[PDB]
Amino acid sequence: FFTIENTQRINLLRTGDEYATGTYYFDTEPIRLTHTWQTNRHLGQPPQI
Amino acid sequence: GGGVGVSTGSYDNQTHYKFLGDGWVEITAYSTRMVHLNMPKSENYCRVRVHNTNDTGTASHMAMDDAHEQIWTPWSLVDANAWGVWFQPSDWQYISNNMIHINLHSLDQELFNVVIKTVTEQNTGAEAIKVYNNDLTAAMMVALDSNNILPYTPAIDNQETLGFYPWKPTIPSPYRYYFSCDRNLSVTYKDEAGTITDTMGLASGLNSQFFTIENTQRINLLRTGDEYATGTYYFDTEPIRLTHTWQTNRHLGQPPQITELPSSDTANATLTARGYRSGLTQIQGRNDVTEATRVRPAQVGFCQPHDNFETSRAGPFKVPVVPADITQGLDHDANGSLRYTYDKQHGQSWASQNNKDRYTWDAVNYDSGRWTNNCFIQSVPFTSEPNANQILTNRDNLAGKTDIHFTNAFNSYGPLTAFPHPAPIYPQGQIWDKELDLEHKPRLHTQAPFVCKNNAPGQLLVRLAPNLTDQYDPNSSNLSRIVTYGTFFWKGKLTLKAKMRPNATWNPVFQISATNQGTNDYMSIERWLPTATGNITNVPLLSRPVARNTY
Repeated sequence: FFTIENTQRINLLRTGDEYATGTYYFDTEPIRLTHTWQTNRHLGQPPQI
Repeated sequence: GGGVGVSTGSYDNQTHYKFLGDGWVEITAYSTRMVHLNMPKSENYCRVRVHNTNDTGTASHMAMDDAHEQIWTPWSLVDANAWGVWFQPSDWQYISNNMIHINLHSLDQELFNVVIKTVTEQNTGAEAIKVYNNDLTAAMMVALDSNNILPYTPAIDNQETLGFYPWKPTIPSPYRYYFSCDRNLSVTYKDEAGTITDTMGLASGLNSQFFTIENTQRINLLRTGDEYATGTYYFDTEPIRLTHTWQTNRHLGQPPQITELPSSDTANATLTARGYRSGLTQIQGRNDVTEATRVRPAQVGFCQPHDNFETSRAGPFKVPVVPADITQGLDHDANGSLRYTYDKQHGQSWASQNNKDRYTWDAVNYDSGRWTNNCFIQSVPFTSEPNANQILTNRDNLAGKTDIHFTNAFNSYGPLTAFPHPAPIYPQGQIWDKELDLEHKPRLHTQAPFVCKNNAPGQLLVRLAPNLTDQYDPNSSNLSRIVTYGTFFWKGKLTLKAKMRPNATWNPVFQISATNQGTNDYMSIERWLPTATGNITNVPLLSRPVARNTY
């Protein structure tokens, strides 16, 4: 059982106040934007006609 | 310098060894061939399809479907990748016997002494005679793909790689690659009433890729005095182990303690009664420890779906199966033993009348095999002496089918599974391969020991620049041109890293050794020697002779 008040620091913002999160930097692997059409049966060298 | 009448290269096929320190060896393999290149049979690209109405039209023949779609090119590729190209049989023996692991380092390639000639016919009276003479001004196009833009197309798949014999000339493999036709095909058994769809789809706007050598790459023009040299390509790969593992899942860990040493050499030792034995097992509700049910660190090898055919848009295909030992059950398919078909250039024998020569490679690494008929699953809660209903035996029928058993569809692969990486094959084996561009990648490719992490070595493409007659109509459907062929030398250098094996064993290790003729064993030396007429045969050598301790 977790409680927000016990867990963390709370900022109190009135009308003149503003809050700014720091810069968070991701560590992640890029993802590929191009699809693959090539089946298991399209792999390798085709037979010779 | 260079020019006509001055040769641009040298011929070195010999293999060298050098010892860098303790146990380390740098193996530098030179190989050289004379290559015979013919003018391409069509000057332009073609998109062709093979579709079997005869084979797949009849029911149940699905396994033999050849239907696909390919882009035929005028270009031809010089493919240096097989083990049989680089080494002679003795060098393979020396490496297989003495070294624990080996790894690829660099690859170099060169083309030199280009010679283009032309053919004329005369006088056609009586019998024609063909006159051959040089074109000194003719050229040959040469393009290397460094960036692997074009579809990667190993020639060894069809056994089209450069020949394995230094003194015989060899030919390039004509370059071609797949294209996506989206086949549809339906499943039937041997004699069945119904219809079979057996259709192929129209070209796809999403999936269609058409590549051209000229648009893609830079082409060098080589005349007789010119020579071409590939830079040094450096492999990034993981070494492979040259020593086989015998050690099964049931040989792992500490053996039980015997009560006492046997009295005589015939007598068997005895163990503490299984009721009183101390150990660790995952079976519940029974107080026993027995050598079969005790806990082992990991699973060695795994049961596999075998002779299963999965079908995506392309068509039905058999999924690969990792090579593993064939158990005494002799069953090859469940353990995925490779079977090669190859021609006289790469193998076979010049005396053989057959079109091809075929060999089944039964895997070494005796640890990972699976006897299929003796595998069984037992009901829970566990019981000794299960009645028929408490045990799953291979002999029983699955889904009411006679020859289909659970071991066909059963898959054991899991987190606890460990298996050795399969082994190279001296003739007909593929040295390296390119890794698929998918994000989630297989742990190993099945045929090739080495897989280039980032960028594979480039493909080397050659063709003869066309010789045109006096009359050339760019709009004509047919193109007349001067009959032309050429020859050139290919030279390459493959450096390796390897390490000598330590031997801690008392007894003699197994080794690859020639044997006298007249006994029928596989190693009879006659097979590595020429015949009277020069017929020579080159057969697969066993690899990994030396045993290893897994755990």
